[PDB]
Amino acid sequence: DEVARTDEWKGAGVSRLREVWDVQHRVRLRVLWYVNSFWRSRELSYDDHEVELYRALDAYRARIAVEYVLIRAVRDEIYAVLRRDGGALPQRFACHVSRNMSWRVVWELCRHALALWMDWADVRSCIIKALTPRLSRGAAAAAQRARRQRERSAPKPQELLFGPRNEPAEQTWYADVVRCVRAQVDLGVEVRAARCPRTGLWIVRDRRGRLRRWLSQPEVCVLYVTPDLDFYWVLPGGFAVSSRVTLHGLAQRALRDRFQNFEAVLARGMHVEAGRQEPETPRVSGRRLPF
Amino acid sequence: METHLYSDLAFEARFADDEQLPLHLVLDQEVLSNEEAETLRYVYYRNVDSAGRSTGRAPGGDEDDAPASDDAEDAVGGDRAFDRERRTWQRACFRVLPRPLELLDYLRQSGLTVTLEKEQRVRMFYAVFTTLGLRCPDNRLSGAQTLHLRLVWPDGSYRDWEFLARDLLREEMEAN
Amino acid sequence: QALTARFFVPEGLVEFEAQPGALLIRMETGCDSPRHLYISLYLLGIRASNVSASTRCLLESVYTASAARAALQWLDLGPHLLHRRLETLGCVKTVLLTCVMLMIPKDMYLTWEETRGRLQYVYLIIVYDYDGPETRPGIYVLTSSIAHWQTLVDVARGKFARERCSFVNRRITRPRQIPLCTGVIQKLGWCLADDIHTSFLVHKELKLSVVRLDNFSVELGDFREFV
Amino acid sequence: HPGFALTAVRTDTFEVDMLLYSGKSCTSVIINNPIVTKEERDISTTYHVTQNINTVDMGLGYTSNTCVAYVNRVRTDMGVRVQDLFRVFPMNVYRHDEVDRWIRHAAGVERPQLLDTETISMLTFGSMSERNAAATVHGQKAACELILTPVTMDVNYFKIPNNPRGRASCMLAVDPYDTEAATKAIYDHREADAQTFAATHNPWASQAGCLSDVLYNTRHRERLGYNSKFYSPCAQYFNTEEIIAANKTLFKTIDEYLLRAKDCIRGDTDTQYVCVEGTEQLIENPCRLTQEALPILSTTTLALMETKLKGGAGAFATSETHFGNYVVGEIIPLQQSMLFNS
Amino acid sequence: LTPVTMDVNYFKIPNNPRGRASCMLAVDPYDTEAATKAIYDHREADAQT
Amino acid sequence: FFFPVGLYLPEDRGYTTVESKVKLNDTVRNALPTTAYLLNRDRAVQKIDFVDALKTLCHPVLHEPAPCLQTFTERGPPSEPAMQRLLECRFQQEPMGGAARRIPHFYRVRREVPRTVNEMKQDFVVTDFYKVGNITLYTELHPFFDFTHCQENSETVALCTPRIVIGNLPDGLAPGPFHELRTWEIMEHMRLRPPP
Amino acid sequence: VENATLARQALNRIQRSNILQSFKAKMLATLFLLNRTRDRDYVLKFLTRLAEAATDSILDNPTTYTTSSGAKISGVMVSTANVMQIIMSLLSSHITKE
Amino acid sequence: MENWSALELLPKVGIPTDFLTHVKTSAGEEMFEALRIYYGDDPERYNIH
Amino acid sequence: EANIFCTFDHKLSIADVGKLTKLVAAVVPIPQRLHLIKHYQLGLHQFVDHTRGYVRLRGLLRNMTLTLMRRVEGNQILLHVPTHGLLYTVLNTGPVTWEKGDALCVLPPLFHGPLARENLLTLGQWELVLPWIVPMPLALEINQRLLIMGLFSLDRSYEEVKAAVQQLQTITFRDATFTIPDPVIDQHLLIDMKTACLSMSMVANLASELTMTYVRKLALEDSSMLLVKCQELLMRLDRERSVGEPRTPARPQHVSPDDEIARLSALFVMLRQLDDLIREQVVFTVCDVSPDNKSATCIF
Amino acid sequence: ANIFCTFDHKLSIADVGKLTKLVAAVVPIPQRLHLIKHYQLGLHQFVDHTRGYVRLRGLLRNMTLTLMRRVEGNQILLHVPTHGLLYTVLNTGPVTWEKGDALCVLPPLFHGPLARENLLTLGQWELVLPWIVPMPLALEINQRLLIMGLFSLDRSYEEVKAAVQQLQTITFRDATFTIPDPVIDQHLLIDMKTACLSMSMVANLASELTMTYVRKLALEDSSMLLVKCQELLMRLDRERSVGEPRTPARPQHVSPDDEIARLSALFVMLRQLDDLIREQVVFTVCDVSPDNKSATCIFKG
Repeated sequence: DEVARTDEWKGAGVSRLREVWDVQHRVRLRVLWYVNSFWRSRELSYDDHEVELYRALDAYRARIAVEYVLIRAVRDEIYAVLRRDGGALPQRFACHVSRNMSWRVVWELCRHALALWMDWADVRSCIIKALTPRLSRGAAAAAQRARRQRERSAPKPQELLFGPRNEPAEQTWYADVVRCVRAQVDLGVEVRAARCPRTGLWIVRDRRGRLRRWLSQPEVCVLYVTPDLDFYWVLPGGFAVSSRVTLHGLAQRALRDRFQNFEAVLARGMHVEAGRQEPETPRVSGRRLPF
Repeated sequence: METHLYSDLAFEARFADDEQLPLHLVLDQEVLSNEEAETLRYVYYRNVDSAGRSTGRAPGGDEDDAPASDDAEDAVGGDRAFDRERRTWQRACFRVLPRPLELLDYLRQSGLTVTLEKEQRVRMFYAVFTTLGLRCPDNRLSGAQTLHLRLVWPDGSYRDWEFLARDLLREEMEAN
Repeated sequence: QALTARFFVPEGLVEFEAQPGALLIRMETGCDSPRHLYISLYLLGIRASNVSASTRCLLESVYTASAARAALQWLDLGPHLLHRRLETLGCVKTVLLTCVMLMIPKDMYLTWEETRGRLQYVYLIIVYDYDGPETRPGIYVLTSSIAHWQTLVDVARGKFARERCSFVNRRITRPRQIPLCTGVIQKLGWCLADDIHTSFLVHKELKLSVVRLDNFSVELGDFREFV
Repeated sequence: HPGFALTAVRTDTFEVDMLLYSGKSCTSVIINNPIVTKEERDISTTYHVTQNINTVDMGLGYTSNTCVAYVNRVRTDMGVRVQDLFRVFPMNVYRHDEVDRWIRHAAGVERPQLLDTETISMLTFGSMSERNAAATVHGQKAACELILTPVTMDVNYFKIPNNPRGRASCMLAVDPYDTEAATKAIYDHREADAQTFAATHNPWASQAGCLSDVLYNTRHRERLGYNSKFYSPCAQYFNTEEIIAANKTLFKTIDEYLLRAKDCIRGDTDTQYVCVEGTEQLIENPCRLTQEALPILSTTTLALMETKLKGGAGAFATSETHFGNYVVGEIIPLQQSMLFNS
Repeated sequence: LTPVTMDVNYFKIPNNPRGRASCMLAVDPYDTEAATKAIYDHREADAQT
Repeated sequence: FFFPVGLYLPEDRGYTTVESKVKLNDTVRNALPTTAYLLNRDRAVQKIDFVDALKTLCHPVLHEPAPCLQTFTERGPPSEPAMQRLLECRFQQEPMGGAARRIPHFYRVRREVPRTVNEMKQDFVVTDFYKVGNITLYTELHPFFDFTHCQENSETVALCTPRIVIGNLPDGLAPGPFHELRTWEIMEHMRLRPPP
Repeated sequence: VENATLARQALNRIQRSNILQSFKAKMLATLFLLNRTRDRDYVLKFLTRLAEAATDSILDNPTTYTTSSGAKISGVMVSTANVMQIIMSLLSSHITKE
Repeated sequence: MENWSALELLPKVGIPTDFLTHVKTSAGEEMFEALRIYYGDDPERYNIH
Repeated sequence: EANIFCTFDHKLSIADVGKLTKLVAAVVPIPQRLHLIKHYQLGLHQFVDHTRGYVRLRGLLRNMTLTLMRRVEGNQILLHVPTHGLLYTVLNTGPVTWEKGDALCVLPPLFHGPLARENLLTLGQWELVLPWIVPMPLALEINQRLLIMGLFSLDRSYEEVKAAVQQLQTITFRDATFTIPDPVIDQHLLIDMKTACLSMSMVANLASELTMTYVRKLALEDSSMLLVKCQELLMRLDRERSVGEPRTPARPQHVSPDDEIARLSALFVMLRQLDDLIREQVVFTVCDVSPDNKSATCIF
Repeated sequence: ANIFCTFDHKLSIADVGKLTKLVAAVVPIPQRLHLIKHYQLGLHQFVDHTRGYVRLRGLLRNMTLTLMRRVEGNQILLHVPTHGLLYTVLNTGPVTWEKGDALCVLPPLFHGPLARENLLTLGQWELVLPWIVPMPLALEINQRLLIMGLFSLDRSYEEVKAAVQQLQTITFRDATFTIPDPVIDQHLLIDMKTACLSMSMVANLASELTMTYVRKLALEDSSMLLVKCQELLMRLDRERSVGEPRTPARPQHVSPDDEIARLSALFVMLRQLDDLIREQVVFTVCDVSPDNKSATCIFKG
């Protein structure tokens, strides 16, 4: 009568149990070493040469460094475009101004604000949450759809008389808010954006619908980034450094595996039909019975 | 505990295919929140060579090393990069014990023979059990490989921890 | 309305059997000259492992007879082969007896609800344990408000996970021993929620803890096996 | 003494004889000859005879009134035995298992009992987990409390009949079919509630999101696992959505009051179990229409109860106060009347 | 008698001098076990006080 | 029927109408309300305490602010825009070792701090705390958990926290001399009412 | 007699509880009412409550035990001579020799 | 939705009315159902289909 | 006991009793099997919930009791539970044809496609939804199709399962097209997949060694059209298993008649255990069908 | 509920006398008409050379059965049974009965016997009656003929001939039969062929699909049962691939249209077996006549 593997696996037990760490020393978790694993019987060999670990460290350095050098690319993009225009930035955002007010101090506050933003960048920032939906498949599909959509010819009166009708209302931007008097920056700002009917300037609002009012505060500064990866940098008064974010100096696969929006597999609790109303999550309870 | 037996059996089953040795892990309050643990959907893992960036892509480099050209239409390599990234991740078995316990005592409540060199009484508030598999390419394994770990929740967010495989095998592999 | 069945029963099984609430079951014996015997379910009690050893001692001390001896032999031949031999006939009306086509022991009776459902079907459940020496056949009689057969099998799997893993352990450990099924569901009828009375029983100057079922309508069910 | 005061509340039943008055020929009744339906059993046959009845009200206003006039037996016990909250939430346990075991050993309840599926609750109608006690001499009982502040000024709030939540929730005052103004009347604390001219009397009971809003709102009880078969005295007060749905015009309010606002309780068991399809009885509830509870005789010291009971008739209507001790008096002499007719 | 028990509500009212209720009318008919655990089981309170 | 147990009367408005009828001992076991007495179906006294009340008072659901926090975020922020000057509250992660030296750099600026909600609750005296003149009544939801709104990443997010001890209860919900009477109660329980 | 409680009906715990409550209340309240009071109409309504509390007989011959002037006897009550003299001096307007 | 043309057109038996409250209060607070409270004189009763 | 009286809190007009009087001999579900019942638990309206699970409605409906609608008379319904065995008549509104010979099952109704959403009874918010009466092959077909939907779709992104179920949800049965509304996964559906996997593992285990190679033998012997399709399927499964050549079989050593009897009887037991997931027991056996396919006489 | 069944053909009074001995026995009719021609009575409309037994079982599964009641001068009074009611059925089956047996109805195996149905026939019509066999004998004889069908392909060797010679001879209480071999002229009948090929291919697709599907469900919450399922399949793989070439390279990636076709094919090929998997009981006996010529049986179904 052959002993089933669960019995002598149960009576085998564990040799040893120890903790390990991540690279950045943020996570401690414990490994388990059963004596009855076939890894014990596989007698596999092991070696750790120093240039191999050095290559591992350089690869990990690049994998960390991707978003930080993207931030540096954004910063010297700002520097190049302020050197480009000569330093006289125009207004893109709808808010009134006062002539009898010294703009030298808000210019100095803008310099200090971009400095403090460079000190306090993050892997979770405005531009990362901006370009994370760009990595999706539907981003490419809707890019093709918009490139055929806006670049569509003027219609003849025949489809005006008999053809079916045609339909881009407001934008979903992200923002960094750097507050110099309290030395606190902001990384994740979700903001709705629109255009005024009377003038082409922008109007920003809360995702609930509340008007965003920080532009009146002179000590603060803001950075806006769009879903099509444009770039604004607004000091108070609505005047905006305007450019695009450069990423050609970064590899495709490093940005693609370092962070990417995730498409889900089907598990318990979700519909087989796509886009149906989701029921309640499984939510295993430490408060109720397991049942 | 129950995924450990099944994952050991399954990695023994598929060992001819991928040559991945199993790795049973437990995690506690020191890594994730209880709210993150009570509704954690699943966990992903990917073994990355010190020089090879994946095991799902081609071994001798890949065509995704050409840089992203800031293009509107295909953003980053199109969807081919996306389902290559869906191929480069793998799912692991997974259980959550939300009520607190002590794995010495708790593994004594289950029928195992807890045979440790010293009884360091370690206590945790919620024990999540999983088992990954790190890929020795041939029978030989390198210490400079790293192993990544995604934790995915039903909202779609994820947490990313990685660590190089020598740190798991400092005193374990030199013991053999 | 009642379907009559008259029976010639020998005197080697009339212990614990003069009461009306008795169920005779035609089991195929190993001996071929009667070809079958009308055993009582209380004799299925003493063989069972789920019952108490005190009631087993009572059943030993009340059934020192050669008929119950040989019946225990012929049911002790086939390991778990009882469902291929056991075949019911209905409850005794009055004892040489008459039968229709209700008392029950306290230990083998069980429920998985709070027995507050008004209509309650009754079922017989055998289970085959294999973590014993060869086979522990546990008999069970179950009253429950559920009516559909398959969800009863699903809640039985939810309640008998030990029997299922013991079954597959027997399958993976003994390859030359091929077991058929973990057990059998079969209904017998239904009662209301009120007639279930946990009471006493005295028979052959012997004591017993019984549960009586008064308004038991009888309906014969098939031996629907289940894993 | 811990840092709060518990305000308990209970629904106590009374068997009463109410009289009724009608004018001459208020309702014309339309009857027919009885019809027999035959059924055949094995030995007998059952004939179900049936007479139809139509009733036509021949009145514009109310041609018939009624009045509860006499009480003769009190079916409850007027007791202070606390509602077993573990029997109504049989699934919620503490996270650490040993402190939960120590808590159950510290209390009287013993085990977390598993609830049923949808199929078992579909077939079997009731749970009734708590069983009938040995001696039921006093009768059925209930008492459930609210953890409120010890600052709560009693003289405004406990001597007169009030809503026990801290805010007046009688929908006669609010305009009918106005759910927004009703929610602003019972939940908003930028305005004063109409009974007492303050924002509230207890923030742990009034506004949505308190302990009472998550404990006794049966809409909010659906979020966690609860037993519906027990009765809550607080259920007629913190059931916000049914109160908003009750906001109609006053004639329709009277209609739903004398048609649907009558509770049903099983009278056999000592625990107040919520009856269902109860045509055997119906417990009419004026306190639901008032959305207000009744002050009962309570005291602080045994000596002050002694000088209340020793004193003459009419003492229970008074309400005196010592330095730190106090007596609230019942507003109607129900103890006086119910003991004096005996 | 224990010298601690309350007189103010136990001795003013007509009660059983034994301490528990024991009236045997609040019990079910022909239920001897419920009767004796009403009498002598101090794990449950009497129906009187 | 409904009735209070443990309800605390004030001391500044202390009075007694019945002093010829009754007189009690000066010990606070009779001068602090902790139990109550009711009447049965028959006219007989009965005692209600916390000891019978622990069958309810120790349930887990009384310590679950997660549905309370859920419906608080469904209530969300206060709607009136001029009443948003109270919610300013920062929970960020800072290097402690450099800041332990660098605390003069915090006072280098010349801008004041906004007052938190819990500081905005302590100033109310005992009787007007229930009036509409209070503003932070919408924060007070549970005796065991403080609730507030804080600006994290320029988002007004609700946050609850357990009041760890009973001293974290606000002054309008438990005044100062109430705690001193609690101390006299605990000294009389320990039999130290003449202190050394 | 205050509630329809014939022996064929079953009782629950609430029933017997309120029955025992009224048992104790009316055992204490009226033990020696001839020493509680000497009120005329109070013992009159007490004696009526005592009289109608008894149920009827099965067979009753209506010809038998009728008085003069067509009045019919419902029952018969009896005390000793002391209580009888007290009632005779007390309720004499409702007593008739016939 | 009742035929109010059938009420206004058909001959009607007269009564001494008695509403308890005022009749417009009873209409505005729905003691009954389907309350046709047209003011003036609506000639919509005239056309017959 | 048998005749079950229901009521209505609301009055019925002439239109309501008119559309009720064409519902005679329609089967309605009752959850309680009690006498003095109420109309809100009548039907499936208290149990219907979109985005909750079709399999939940299926399990509760096969757990529910069934009764027949006869003789309304104004605020009365007179439900009568059909006795087991005796011939009754039925009247279905489910747009599916019937047959004088087949059997029936009772399923939660699907949307046909015209999307009428009016089953000729509505009281305020409350509506009446009738369970579809479906002939037996369509019933086991929709059962097995939702089982394949639950079994296949685990650990897959939405596009591949969408491409599967746009052609899997559609069923054309006797010139009528049906689609399943709510295929969402369930814990109960997970225990069905559990019983499914254990049963197919057991029939993988104790099957005979000759039956594991029998289709190879019939492939080498005979070529038929269904045999060509079977060889296509089996060789594609073999090349998905192994790129090597599948060897020819020789004389089988372990030939034993009692061995085949025992292992194939246990195999038949396990196939019964697997089929009872999808094989629903019957509810109606047709004696006659009306020519307009509205009513029928069924023996149960 | 009575049926009339007339004969177009001339019948003798001696034909009535040899007909009236089958006084209370089951006949199948395909569907219930009130008056039916006798050419639909009995299985003679279905039995032929090239259909086989399993066709007769499958069309008997839905053929409505009817007891015979009376014989008249030209017509036959049939009586359809009802559920739960007792009736009298004569044992024309080849196996004796005992009290408490469970009876099923299966098609006869002695087609054109030495009895020739005791010579009850007509011009191009022999009246054929289905056997009423007890349920355990019914299920085991179904299994016996099926494993006869498996060995019908490999009839080259002689030990398989001795094994099927054991298979023909059946054993029962005073009953022995020589079961007819479904293979004739060195070829199988088509129904046994498709039944056995479908059964074997269900076993094959199970053995090659259970690993990936227990993995697909075992990525969810796990139990001991799926662990031992995987261990059992590991036992099968470790006793199975001892001679097969190593590295077969089964992939974890497989296109969806393969596996949905695999699952639906497995389900339809098991779906066409449930005529022979389930043995739908039709009768049980409450009293047996002496010499077992008849029995008072209660109808099921």
